[PDB]
Amino acid sequence: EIVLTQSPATLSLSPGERATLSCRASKSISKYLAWYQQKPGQAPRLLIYSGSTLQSGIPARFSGSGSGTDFTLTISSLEPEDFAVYYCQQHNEYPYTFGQGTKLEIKRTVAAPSVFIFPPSDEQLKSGTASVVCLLNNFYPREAKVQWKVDNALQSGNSQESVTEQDSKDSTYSLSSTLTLSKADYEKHKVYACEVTHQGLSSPVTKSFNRGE
Amino acid sequence: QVTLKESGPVLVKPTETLTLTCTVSGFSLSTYGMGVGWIRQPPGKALEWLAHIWWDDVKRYNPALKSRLTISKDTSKSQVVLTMTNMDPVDTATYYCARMGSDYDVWFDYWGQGTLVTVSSASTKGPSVFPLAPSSKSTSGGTAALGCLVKDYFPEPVTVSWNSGALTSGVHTFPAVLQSSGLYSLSSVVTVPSSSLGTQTYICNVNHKPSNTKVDKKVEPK
Repeated sequence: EIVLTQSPATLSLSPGERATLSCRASKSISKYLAWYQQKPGQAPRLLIYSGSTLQSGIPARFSGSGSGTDFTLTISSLEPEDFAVYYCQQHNEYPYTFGQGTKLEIKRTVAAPSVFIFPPSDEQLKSGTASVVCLLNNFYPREAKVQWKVDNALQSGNSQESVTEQDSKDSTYSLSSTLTLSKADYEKHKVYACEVTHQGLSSPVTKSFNRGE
Repeated sequence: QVTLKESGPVLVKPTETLTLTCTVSGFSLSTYGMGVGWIRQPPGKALEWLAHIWWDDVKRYNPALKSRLTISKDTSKSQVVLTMTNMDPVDTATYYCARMGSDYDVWFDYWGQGTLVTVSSASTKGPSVFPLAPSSKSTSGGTAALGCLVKDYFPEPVTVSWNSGALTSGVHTFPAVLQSSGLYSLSSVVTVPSSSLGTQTYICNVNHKPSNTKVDKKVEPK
């Protein structure tokens, strides 16, 4: 019913900065707004309640202001741990509602990913599938292009990528790229190569292996 | 002190009924001012308030879903229960229980860790677990990477740990992707010193509650 509109949707700032997050209520809620911080697969942690009361457990670099229609959460000395989604929630009026969140990224110096490759285990082949896995470890920024080459030829629609949420200690991301062929097709070919292009790399790096060996 | 824990991860069939228990300790579900609420979160989506109950048995429900919801408490058992009828694939979400932080205002100060409810008519299936063995093609000077690929299970979640929780640094467990077969797949990976690959045993522990399967796999250069 009371709609809460958070701004901006995403934010990226360096250690030491101030993050400024807005929340707008469609109708007056007096002072009764709370803020929560939510890391990846964790419960929300309550930061502020009633607009500006800093809660039990929370460092003073978090603060809040506003009333009625407009509210602002401020985070003052961005540390790497500050990575999260941040939600506002009105506690004034039934029914109780939440904003859609702001996602904060914490900047760090550019880091190129260490890249490793894994051939399928012999054990998976025995069941008629092959999973070739390329791992890009601890990189910043998040943008990275992975290209799969089977016998010097490009691949398409046969790889899947998964990225971890930004680490909370060193602000890096990691990425998995997974090439899935049939056993038949796997043994049909010799050289498996994962080609990684990333801003921390002067030139695209390749990791590869000769089938079996 | 104050804790709360949601009953384990459940798979619920379309149209059926979900039943969740929150088990509380550190306070009484009948002390003045104490209250417990349920809030859910669809994947990649916002938080949503479901219902809460107070010490004196007063109950509040989301009006949009009111027709489908029941909430109750039993003080001697230290449990709050949530019943949601006519489940729909759209109800697939993480379900939290939380305590209110005041005796009046509805905001939450302590939270359970959440339980993933998946609404689907598909059957549970436990994972196959394959090694991703360390080699020279995973040994980039002084440091080696190894893992386990955890494959072909349903529903989410799966929990993966290394040497029963004694290895936590360098561990990346990637989000599952839902494959064309309608089963999830993921890798859990870890980086360790090279010198230790002949010494230290590395095991991945893969727990899949919905299908009641636990797998241990040793990972070894080969």
